[PDB]
Amino acid sequence: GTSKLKYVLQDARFFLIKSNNHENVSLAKAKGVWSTLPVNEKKLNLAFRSARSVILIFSVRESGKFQGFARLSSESHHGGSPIHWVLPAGMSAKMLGGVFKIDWICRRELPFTKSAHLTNPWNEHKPVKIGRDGQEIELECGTQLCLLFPPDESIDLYQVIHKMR
DNA sequence: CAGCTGAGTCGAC
DNA sequence: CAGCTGAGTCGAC
DNA sequence: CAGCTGAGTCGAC
Repeated sequence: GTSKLKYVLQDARFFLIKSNNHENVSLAKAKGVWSTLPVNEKKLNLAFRSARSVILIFSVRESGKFQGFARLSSESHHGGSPIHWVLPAGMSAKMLGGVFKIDWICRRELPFTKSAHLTNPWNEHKPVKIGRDGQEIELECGTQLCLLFPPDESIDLYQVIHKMR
């Protein structure tokens, strides 16, 4: 039943996350962490402090797909275990220094062809697949996008819901 | 001294 | 059975 | 997050 997913998404804020490669998204799924560029990092830290849930919807550049979505469980933190990100040309470790903890809600993929009917009113009513890293998605649009994902049987939402209450 | 730059897709060609 | 698909840049948005 | 960018002359063409 979608009621427990809908619970997590109530009053949430939604952000498109773009990755230059697949490897860092697979690493994010294995380790439950994410790092982003500094302007987006500050925006996510601010959203985490005020929003009931901050939802990151992942899409690898030029893949034509979303690869899943996750909920922020902490602000970004520096120091400790350095994440062995695969750095594309022009990307540095210091560029991505802050590490967010995230809890995956769905790790299954959704191709753009199945979201062709969803438009984001916070991006000129363009299709939700249109956007740069950190593009905010309006509440209703982001909710419907997350509900389009097939259910992920490898996900138990207990830990997420427990830390929310 | 401060702002930019470094994780957009699409169609034409 | 045979053809396609898998190593284009650019500007609009 | 850090480095760059924003007060060179000259000769070939």
